[PDB]
Amino acid sequence: ENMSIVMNSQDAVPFLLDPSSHMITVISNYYGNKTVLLSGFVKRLENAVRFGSVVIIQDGPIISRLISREFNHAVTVEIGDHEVDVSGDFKLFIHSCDPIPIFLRSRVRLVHFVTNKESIETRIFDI
Amino acid sequence: KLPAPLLQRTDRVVYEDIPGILDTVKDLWGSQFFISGVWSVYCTFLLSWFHALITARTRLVPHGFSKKYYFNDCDFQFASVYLENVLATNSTNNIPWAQVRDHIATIVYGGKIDEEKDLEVVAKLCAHVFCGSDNLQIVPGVRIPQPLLQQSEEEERARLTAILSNTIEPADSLSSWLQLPRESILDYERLQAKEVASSTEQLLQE
Amino acid sequence: SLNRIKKFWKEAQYEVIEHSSGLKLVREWDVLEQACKEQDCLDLESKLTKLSEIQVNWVEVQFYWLDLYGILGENLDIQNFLPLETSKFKSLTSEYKMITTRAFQFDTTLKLTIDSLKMIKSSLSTFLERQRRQFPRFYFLGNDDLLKIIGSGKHHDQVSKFMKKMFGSIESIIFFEDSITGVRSVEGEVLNLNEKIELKDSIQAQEWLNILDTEIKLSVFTQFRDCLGQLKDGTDIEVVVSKYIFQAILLSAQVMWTELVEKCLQTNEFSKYWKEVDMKIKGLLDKLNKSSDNVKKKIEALLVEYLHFNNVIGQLKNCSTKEEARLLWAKVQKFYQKNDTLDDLNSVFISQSGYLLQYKFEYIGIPERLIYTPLLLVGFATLTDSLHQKYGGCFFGPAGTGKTETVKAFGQNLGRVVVVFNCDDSFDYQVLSRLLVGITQIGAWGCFDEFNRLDEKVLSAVSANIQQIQNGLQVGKSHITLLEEETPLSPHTAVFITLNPGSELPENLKKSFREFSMKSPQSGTIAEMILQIMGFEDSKSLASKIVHFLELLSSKCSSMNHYHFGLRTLKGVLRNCSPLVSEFGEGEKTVVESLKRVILPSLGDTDELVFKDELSKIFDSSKAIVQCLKDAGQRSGFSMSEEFLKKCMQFYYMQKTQQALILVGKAGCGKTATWKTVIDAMAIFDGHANVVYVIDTKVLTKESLYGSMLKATLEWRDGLFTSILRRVNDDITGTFKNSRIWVVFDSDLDPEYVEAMNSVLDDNKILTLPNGERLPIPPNFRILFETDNLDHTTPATITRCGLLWFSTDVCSISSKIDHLLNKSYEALFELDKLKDLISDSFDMASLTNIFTCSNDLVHILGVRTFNKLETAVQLAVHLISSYRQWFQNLDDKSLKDVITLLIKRSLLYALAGDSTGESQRAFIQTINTYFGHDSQELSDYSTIVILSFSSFCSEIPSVSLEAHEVMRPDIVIPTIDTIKHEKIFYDLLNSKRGIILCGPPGSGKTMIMNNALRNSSLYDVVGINFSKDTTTEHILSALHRHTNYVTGLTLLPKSDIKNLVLFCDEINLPKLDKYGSQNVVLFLRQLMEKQGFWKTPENKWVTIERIHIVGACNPPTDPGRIPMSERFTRHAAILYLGYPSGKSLSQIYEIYYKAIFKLVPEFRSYTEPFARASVHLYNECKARYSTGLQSHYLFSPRELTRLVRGVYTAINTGPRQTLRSLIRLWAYEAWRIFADRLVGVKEKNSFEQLLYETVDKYLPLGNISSTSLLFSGLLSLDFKEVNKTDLVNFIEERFKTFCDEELEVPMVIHESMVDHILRIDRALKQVQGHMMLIGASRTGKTILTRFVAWLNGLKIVQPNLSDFDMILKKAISDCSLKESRTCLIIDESNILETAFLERMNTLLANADIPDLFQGEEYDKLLNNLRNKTTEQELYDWFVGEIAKNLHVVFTICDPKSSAMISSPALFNRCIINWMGDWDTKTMSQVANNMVDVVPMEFTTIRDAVVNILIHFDRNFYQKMNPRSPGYFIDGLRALVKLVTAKYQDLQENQRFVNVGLEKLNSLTFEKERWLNTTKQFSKTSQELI
Ligand SMILES: Nc1ncnc2c1ncn2[C@@H]1O[C@H](COP(=O)(O)OP(=O)(O)OP(=O)(O)O)[C@@H](O)[C@H]1O
Ligand SMILES: Nc1ncnc2c1ncn2[C@@H]1O[C@H](COP(=O)(O)OP(=O)(O)O)[C@@H](O)[C@H]1O
Ligand SMILES: Nc1ncnc2c1ncn2[C@@H]1O[C@H](COP(=O)(O)OP(=O)(O)O)[C@@H](O)[C@H]1O
Ligand SMILES: Nc1ncnc2c1ncn2[C@@H]1O[C@H](COP(=O)(O)OP(=O)(O)O)[C@@H](O)[C@H]1O
Repeated sequence: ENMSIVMNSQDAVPFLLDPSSHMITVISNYYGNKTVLLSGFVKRLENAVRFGSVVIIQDGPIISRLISREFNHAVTVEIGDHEVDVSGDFKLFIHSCDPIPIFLRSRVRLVHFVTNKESIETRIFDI
Repeated sequence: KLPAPLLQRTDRVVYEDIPGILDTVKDLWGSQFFISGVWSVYCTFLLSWFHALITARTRLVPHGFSKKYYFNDCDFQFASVYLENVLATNSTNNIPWAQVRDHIATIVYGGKIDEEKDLEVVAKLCAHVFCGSDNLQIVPGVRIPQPLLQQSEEEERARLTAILSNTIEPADSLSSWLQLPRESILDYERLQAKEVASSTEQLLQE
Repeated sequence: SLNRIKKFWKEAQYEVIEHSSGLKLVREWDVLEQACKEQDCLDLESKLTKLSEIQVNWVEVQFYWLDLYGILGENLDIQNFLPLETSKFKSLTSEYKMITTRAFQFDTTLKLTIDSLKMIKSSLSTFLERQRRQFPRFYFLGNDDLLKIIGSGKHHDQVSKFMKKMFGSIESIIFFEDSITGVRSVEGEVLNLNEKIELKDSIQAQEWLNILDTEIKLSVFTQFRDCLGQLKDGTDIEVVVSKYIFQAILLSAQVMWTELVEKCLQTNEFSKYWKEVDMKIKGLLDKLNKSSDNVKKKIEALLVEYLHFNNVIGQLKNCSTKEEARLLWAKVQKFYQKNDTLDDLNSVFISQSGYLLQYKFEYIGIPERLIYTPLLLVGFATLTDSLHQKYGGCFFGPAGTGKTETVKAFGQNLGRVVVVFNCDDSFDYQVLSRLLVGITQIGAWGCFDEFNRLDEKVLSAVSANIQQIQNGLQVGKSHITLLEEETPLSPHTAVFITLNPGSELPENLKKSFREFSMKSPQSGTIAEMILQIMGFEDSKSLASKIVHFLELLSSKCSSMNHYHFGLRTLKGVLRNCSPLVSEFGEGEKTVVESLKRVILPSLGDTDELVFKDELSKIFDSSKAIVQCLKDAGQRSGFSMSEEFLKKCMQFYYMQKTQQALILVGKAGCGKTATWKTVIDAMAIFDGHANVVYVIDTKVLTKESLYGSMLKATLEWRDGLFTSILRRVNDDITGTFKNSRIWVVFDSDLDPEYVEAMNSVLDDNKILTLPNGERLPIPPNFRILFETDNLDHTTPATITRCGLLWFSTDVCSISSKIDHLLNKSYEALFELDKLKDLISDSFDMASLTNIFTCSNDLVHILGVRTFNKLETAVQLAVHLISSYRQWFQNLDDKSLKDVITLLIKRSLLYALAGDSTGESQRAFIQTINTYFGHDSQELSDYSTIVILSFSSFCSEIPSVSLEAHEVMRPDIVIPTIDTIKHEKIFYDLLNSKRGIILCGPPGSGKTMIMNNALRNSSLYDVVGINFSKDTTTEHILSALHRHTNYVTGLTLLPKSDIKNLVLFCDEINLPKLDKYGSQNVVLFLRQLMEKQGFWKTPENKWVTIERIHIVGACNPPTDPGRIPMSERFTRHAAILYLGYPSGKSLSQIYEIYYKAIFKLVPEFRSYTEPFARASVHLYNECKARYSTGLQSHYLFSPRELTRLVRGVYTAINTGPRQTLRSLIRLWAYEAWRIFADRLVGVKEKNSFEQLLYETVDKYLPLGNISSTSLLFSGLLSLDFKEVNKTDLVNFIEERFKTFCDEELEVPMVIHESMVDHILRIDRALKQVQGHMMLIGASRTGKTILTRFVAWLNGLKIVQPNLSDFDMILKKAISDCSLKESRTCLIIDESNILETAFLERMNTLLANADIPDLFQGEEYDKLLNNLRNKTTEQELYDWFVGEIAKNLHVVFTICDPKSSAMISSPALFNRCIINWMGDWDTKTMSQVANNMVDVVPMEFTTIRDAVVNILIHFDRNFYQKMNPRSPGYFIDGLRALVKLVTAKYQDLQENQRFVNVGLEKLNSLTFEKERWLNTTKQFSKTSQELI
């Protein structure tokens, strides 16, 4: 259901709270050549926007227009300090490993990846 | 502190070697190889027994000592070299007991000790082991006779090994052999059980 | 990108800033790095890589060219030392010249240049390595010292000053007629070799220095052999003391003692040798009585040795048996000498506990011999035991218990120079590894002082290196492979470690070392032998008494941080005894006076009494300097006190010997006074002229203190400390050879500053500098530290410095009053009688009671009674000077009444300006009771005018000023309290005293300041608003715009008639540093106290003559405020600007209401009731609301000013109003300004009903509730209540226009967001309007702001510091040249630095910002505003247009800006809007008008699903901070989208099923399946919802 919520988010961006770094690996395995990682960087994000490449950023403020779909149609995206043309297939992902600002939290589709006593109870019942 | 990811993908094992006094002496003698005369071998024997006694007394944290110390083979090696140097140039056989006693107590086996009463009880153990009389009762049960003028290394080694092999380790050796009253170790195990029971009571509250 | 990169690459050049011709240099590296870092793309990448290669070549070539100029331009002997090396560096110079030429006039050629540079660097590194292979003692020093040594070969110098370094204990060399005959030790001992070292011109440094140390080994051996032979010939030691050098006599005497003691130990004989030793000791003491300095030091070292021999023999004669005799003899060090060994320098070995080691015959100088205690012998024994088996000794114990100097004493007694690595964080890997490799090469043993203080990686690296060295030592390997080199290893070397736990030795070093404990150094025998060698007839009893006294001092007294009573204090006392020995003789008197001179200055008060009582218990028991001190004090007016006299004599006797003295006491206790008067008396007495210097520490930086290498040019800069040190050390003018110099740091001690000051403080009198500048410290260079507390004083400095403690203030009140009066008299037929009258005015019988009944009151910014009398007497003298004109022609009763009134007012305003007004009243009746009713009694409103009694109510102007002035914030209304504040402020400013304004925010501190000084033609004001991070360049930039230098040496106002005054706001606001201090406030104290400071790039004393300092700050009790130390506030006074009374508010606002009724005079008779209404509502709000309920519950007249401003702008922008309509509009504005931050709607309705009661009490009327009020100007030409239906119709038309034009955002319309957009439109249409937005995320606040911005036609922008200022400049340029009313938005995510908050605070405390408009910006702005049309008029128009043409709205989530909300200047204008969380009605209506887009009703149910959603939301948040509505909104959006998709899919599926059924219409099964599907479809559809 974590991956279902991830794939069923076409409006709000999903969150990858994965200190185990498994979600990023399975996402990159599914995607392939359309995966680019970050952590200059504004220029490479604008280049990825213009090319039409899915971007994943680690360690989650100037991506407000892209995260809010504040696009200008004449379809151009005003990102950073210069407008970037939209290919239409651009997608963005957010990854973090620390189990967060309120504005980001109320906007990103947050999910939890934590095993606890409830998890071990579910595991022993399943086995 | 060990790194976190190495200790989780492994089988963590904890050991405890037997703390009996006799096995320490036998291990020291097996590690030993003797090569100079017979009195040096006899003094090395006495020193190995002293090291075994102090290693046994080390584990008694609040009663045998005042702080957990860590003796090893190197301290015994330096004491052995000191003994062979003293009985290698003082060939008159008029044994300088005060020299070896003070140098072992205050320098070799007192190097890592800061407290005063610890050094006093180390000096007491030195006086007990190295009293230098006509007879030695290292424990109230067994005697280590002094060598004579008509032996070489092999016969003295055989005789002292026979003195090892006759006596079995007694059950209450942790008080009679170390020259400690029974109530002291009784209070020590009382505090041990008190800590264990208090910990189990604290874990039982959840 | 490409065009800019190509343009800047073709524009690349060099800056002509280098010295002589050299290399053309370049600066601003980092900007170039930031700028620089298919076929066209790969060509650009290759060009970028080539450019980076050239860039690395550039930085390497200049970093190496600095040393190239250092070693080649100034000298050619370095490059001419060796033939092939000479050819290599001549080729180097040719390459350097040609690359300079081609740099003046390619990239691969310069890559070949860096290839040549790396191979010549390898060549010179190998050349240095080979030079150090010839002589590994050169490998001690760095490369530059090697180059200097090899350059000064034929020069034959500068090795005599590294002579301290490469051989340890030798100062300088001596050489006659180009031939060395010996060397001079660090002590200063002359030496003579076996033969003179003949020299030739073709000499290398390494060969003749190898000759030097080999022949000094042979020479010490020769003198030892000759001394041994002469002593074997029966010569008495007393005659041969002066013949041979210290090493020779030490070795020969100790070998002879060994031989004699073993001879007498072979029998049972000890008496004769002990008598001989006693006779030798007595004869040596007698020769010490009449010796010279070299003879004295040699004799005391030999007395240390012979006292040890005496102790050993006395111990041995107590040995009743022979076995304990061998026990005792075999434990001490035994010095044997071989006989048949043909090797000269291997003929002596040292026997210790059955082991032996080899002496190495190196000179040791004459250091202070470690006195021989038994624990020292045990440490020697265990170190011998460790060393005998190729191991290394490890020492551990408490701090300062005698480890490192014990290892150094081992090196001394074995005749080796030990290199000590004084462990600190500044150490790095390469130099310590180099010194370790040198220790391996030359075999010199090395200690490690406090090894545990290293960082983790460096400690691990040096542990690995030491482990390799030890492993090579045990196995006998002569070639250890470390530092990538197979270095030689002598078997005589060793490594030593000392540390202090409480960590221990690391396990890698622990497996190969041996530990030892030395916890208690035997102080009794040390003191006994020191007292014996000093010549005292009673050593044992005196030493025991000293030990008892030290332990009783350490036990009984309170353990202060700076206290120390261990061993170093004892040795310091014994060393300090000798100058007192020379006068008082030898006895108890000398040592008790030394104790009274050493430990007494460090004591406190109760500790002082305890020390005195113990001195009386244990021990039993020159006026020319006293007369000189009294004369100096009487000349300077400092009337002496018994405590003051004791302290001054104490400081003089302490500075008689010790160079470094630290004065400690609470601020304002007379430290500066006592050293000033002591040094003046010292200059009178001894005759030496005195020069003093005062420097503030924290305001200056370490770069401005010393200097550093420049970032780009690598040029050394001289700081202030380097400047003063170079001045006092050059002594070119000849002043500093007989003039006393005093560098005094008038600042608190800083650990990171005293870390650098330790290089000043250390005994070798040399300083560590980055540029390699060595500077000596002459004996007149006395350093003084005067501080206020010892919270951060390191214990390493509490003993090693000299400490003076000022526990109590050394001055009485009466003496301070007399001194202040005399100084005020001298600051100026009538002056004599005026001085007599002022002297008899201070009737101290009532003043004492005044002080006792005045110190009890609560002092805001609390200052004691010792620092307000300065302000009191100075104000009294200044007022008397002002009224001095008409006092010679009046009766005595009027004179005494006037002077009594003046001193009463002075005391009232100097002792009650730090408490409330009722405290001032109670103080005034207390004063009138104390002084009696005979004289004139000062009243609260009393004033003396031209010459009799008057009142403040006589001169008050009842001005009926205009109406529009209330928009201008600078206009002042007058009242009695305002005039009183202005009068006392004017008097304080004229009296040359500091002013500090305090009180609750809202009283108008800046406002009253600008009132008093805008009307003042005698002064000027520059105002600066402080920030969390404040720098000294703020104040300098502020003053430079209105002041000018002159000689600079003097800073003066630009005008010659107006004394300029610097104003500052929120002094408490700047934060402390990492060590609890603030620099700007100490800078202000430096300006306001000493009238001077130091320029940071020039180090010049900028004397101040016509500048006063004023300051307005919030009290430290409020949040965001940090208290100041009493040192700054002691120079100034306090004026508590409290809250004015409600009657004063009523008067002020009834003039305001007359002014606001000027526009519509039909209701001109109702000014008073509205003023009473506003006063009553504000007073009830204060008595009801408190800041405990919420952070932003601060109330002030700022609310009322905003109230009357809103009412005035409503009346200007509104039609004719009736009484009821005006009541309703005023209630609307009152609800807007007050009921927008309250707890809830219940508070709003409570305010509403209080408003009802007050209005019906004053204006005798239906519902005027919150939602019943709706005032706008969208549907009307002027502000009036418009209909909600047409309002929402108009905004709906604008909404659909915006969605068809620019952005069709998924927005909704409801009365709550109608209220929000109405409120924000009211704020945006008002001049200088701002808000906060207390709302959750995804609440549409920014969207509504953009909607209203489009509705108002506002231009839209989407917001580091430089880029922010550039955007501001572009925006204000567009505003000036186009009247662009552009809206600007800031979020909490938009702000990351506090500087933006600070500049908001500055521009909103003002209406503009002064320091961002200066220079070219100001000139261009004035030119452009003249194009649009005096500097003052143009700037006033600029302020007006930026007030009417700026709007910023801030969004916050958590109600780090809490102090910003609580900041009075931020709170002054912006109206705080609490958006809050959505209520149940709001969520229900937004859900109900989003559901209608998608038809869902096919099985009401909308209310049901919305109720379930909101109830689950509230249950989730209550069973899981404003509740975030983002979950609700994106849940409903996702539900709507899923419903649409699923309905379309189900419609398609049902159409397909119907088509299949029609086609089908064996068939029975299909019909049954179709019927079952049709029957279950409805249930499955309800289940699908
Ligand atoms: N003998 C004296 N009689 C009367 N007043 C004295 C006497 N000696 C000193 N004072 C007063 O003591 C004051 C001490 O000034 P100051 O505040 O500089 O002292 P401090 O202890 O050096 O403190 P700081 O350096 O922190 O300011 C002097 O201004 C002077 O008025
Ligand atoms: N013969 C001696 N025996 C014991 N202490 C001595 C002797 N001579 C001098 N001292 C003093 O003992 C102190 C020991 O300090 P030390 O251990 O060197 O400090 P640290 O551990 O910081 O290096 C020295 O300051 C020295 O003045
Ligand atoms: N007696 C008064 N006369 C005129 N204006 C006043 C009076 N009292 C208060 N005010 C108004 O209230 C405000 C007080 O703010 P103030 O205390 O100066 O804030 P800050 O201390 O942050 O500068 C001033 O702007 C002033 O206009
Ligand atoms: N009251 C509201 N009505 C309709 N949509 C809203 C509302 N509040 C937020 N939204 C939706 O949320 C999105 C982002 O809102 P946002 O600007 O982050 O809110 P805020 O201004 O409170 O930060 C917008 O695209 C808007 O469609």
